[PDB]
Amino acid sequence: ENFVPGLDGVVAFTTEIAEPDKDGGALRYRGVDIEDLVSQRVTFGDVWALLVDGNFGSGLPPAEPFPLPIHSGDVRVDVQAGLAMLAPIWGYAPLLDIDDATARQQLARASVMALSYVAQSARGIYQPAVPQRIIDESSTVTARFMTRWQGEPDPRHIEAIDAYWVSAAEHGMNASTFTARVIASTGADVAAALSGAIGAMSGPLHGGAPARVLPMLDEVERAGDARSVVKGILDRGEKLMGFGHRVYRAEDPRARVLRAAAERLGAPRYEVAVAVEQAALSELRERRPDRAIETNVEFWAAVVLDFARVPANMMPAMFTCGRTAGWCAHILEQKRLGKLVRPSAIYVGPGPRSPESVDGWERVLTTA
Amino acid sequence: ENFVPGLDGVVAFTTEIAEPDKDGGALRYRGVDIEDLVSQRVTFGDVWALLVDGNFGSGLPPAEPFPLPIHSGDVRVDVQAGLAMLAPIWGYAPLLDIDDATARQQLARASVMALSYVAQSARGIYQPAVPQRIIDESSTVTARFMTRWQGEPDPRHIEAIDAYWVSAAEHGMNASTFTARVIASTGADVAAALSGAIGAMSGPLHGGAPARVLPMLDEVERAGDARSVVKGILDRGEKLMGFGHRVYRAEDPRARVLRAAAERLGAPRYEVAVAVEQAALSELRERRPDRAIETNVEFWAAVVLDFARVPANMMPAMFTCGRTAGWCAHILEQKRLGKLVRPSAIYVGPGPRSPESVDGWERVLTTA
Repeated sequence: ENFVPGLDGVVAFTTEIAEPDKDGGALRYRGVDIEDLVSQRVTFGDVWALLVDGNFGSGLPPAEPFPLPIHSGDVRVDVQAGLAMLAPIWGYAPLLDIDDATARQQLARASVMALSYVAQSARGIYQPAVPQRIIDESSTVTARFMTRWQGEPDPRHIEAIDAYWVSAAEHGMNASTFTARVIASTGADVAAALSGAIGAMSGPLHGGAPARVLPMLDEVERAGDARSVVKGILDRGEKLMGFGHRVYRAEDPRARVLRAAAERLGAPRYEVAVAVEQAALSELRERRPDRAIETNVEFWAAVVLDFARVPANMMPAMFTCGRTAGWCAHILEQKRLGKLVRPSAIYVGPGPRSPESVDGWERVLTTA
Repeated sequence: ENFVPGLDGVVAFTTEIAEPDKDGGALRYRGVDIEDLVSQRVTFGDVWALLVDGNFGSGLPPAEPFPLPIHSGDVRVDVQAGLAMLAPIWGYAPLLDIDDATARQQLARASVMALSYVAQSARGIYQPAVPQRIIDESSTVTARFMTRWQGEPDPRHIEAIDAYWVSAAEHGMNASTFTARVIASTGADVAAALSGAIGAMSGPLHGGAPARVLPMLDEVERAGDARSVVKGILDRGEKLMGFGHRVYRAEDPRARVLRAAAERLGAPRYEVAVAVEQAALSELRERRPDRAIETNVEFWAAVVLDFARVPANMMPAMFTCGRTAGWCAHILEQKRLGKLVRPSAIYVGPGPRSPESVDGWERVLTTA
């Protein structure tokens, strides 16, 4: 009794990093609203520094040249493995043996190299790399990532990614952030903790499937037939991509800034995407008025990411790129805390028995 | 108030896998004492199957040929990265999309390939690989590991590893086991969860340093001068390697079976190691009789591992090899549970402010 498996609602830490007000419909990084950051066009490197350091003192340095050595065919796997291999070649010591400033420099160096590995993996092995002198023509971390990936970077496409990365940078104690904090609490080096957090984010229960709303949006060709299409999908017993039970008590403020960014940047799908949003919401609240139904953040993430020419198989990696900022801030906070996380379990399995009583002992005898 | 950071003493799961009785000085895998397993010479592959399945039905299959592709200079890094890259090439789906029997087959295939990667990495790149036809002359997982690593396998050295691996296979909800369960609870593939657990085990707070007791044991050349040496180390203000506050209410039963195994196998250091054990214990209980002082399991682990010709830099990887059995059983149990672990945090950071109030806004202005 008094037991719900899964630590649901158990307080494990106190953080000073970010506060997601579920009741007030707000998300603030160190007290600053994400809407202020996105509208005022603050780039990812500065939001990374604000979350990790607590102010706008010193941003994010550019990535050094380092051709990706892993080509597994899965962008996630490439960066999970390539990050772990940074510790030997760069001489990363365990967190126990370094001071706070050294951990911050190591976290910044590994974060920006993750973005470089993602861009190289997405560009693919069947293409020559983009020369370093062209990459160096840009001055922001986000612009260099786009140049390294696509060659010529469309400036309006870069602003879409900076909007998306800033709104996905940090969102509390998600499972992949919890994993990074657990690995860091054992004293391991920063690369081992980042690498494990990527493994957690790879799980399909980490969020939504932005790529799945694009085929629906492709069926609707004008704002007028948005109601008719939503009629058909709901009548065929299928599900509506991008809508469900509310996560925030009203709406996710992250869906707000992504939609506003799509309008401000003049994304072609905006007109049709707004029409599908109101069509889907009017229907779902009509067929089942008992549930609080809202637009999920995955819906407007698909519009912003697709407008920036990000393919479907690459959309999960673009979320991981942004979340490195939250991961690094929690790793640095876990280091200063200095307390190993170590929960408990309760045994309910079989009582004491002899090996001969177990089924299969005969095989152990015949073989051994 | 009512808050101790780190989930200390919080119950997160109920397991049927193993019960470490801290008060009774016992460790049982599915109800079977580890002393019965070690003395009756039950090999690692069968203990792996007992922990994962719950009986001696079907053991562990041999590893397929697969030259290690990672050569980072750190055995841990090689296996952490090489495990994650198994998912694309072998077509591992997420845990959500497969049934229980398929996850068990995937876990067995990845476990035995971890052991093969450890053996290849330890043997090193400056040596030609051991032919597959020689490896196939052995019939157990533990013997093949030793053949792949050292060429000729000493049978008494193989029994030392089977004794050590069985006693290190599983020990409750350690941080690296907790990490594997958290990654698995997101629905990720089994290779991603094993890879992250290795990152947690790499942290120096995961256990002891077996390699550190060997230099002390090398100073003592006969049983007689063990008291004199322990006198010197304690008088120079240094620490005694392998002894400290008790973990089990009496002694770790794992230290029991390791010491008994060292005696039964006739390890040359046994005579001197027993003499140092009683010398160190008699002193520590004499200088501070207020503390319950016991022999740590790292002490007899060093004797067993060194007797099997395992170098110091390789001793951490030999612990990870054994713990794969506990990792796989908890991953399979977490899958059947079907509940994402997702704890909570409490914000205590700065309240709502405007971006211009933050220190460093001026830099953001001059640059942007």
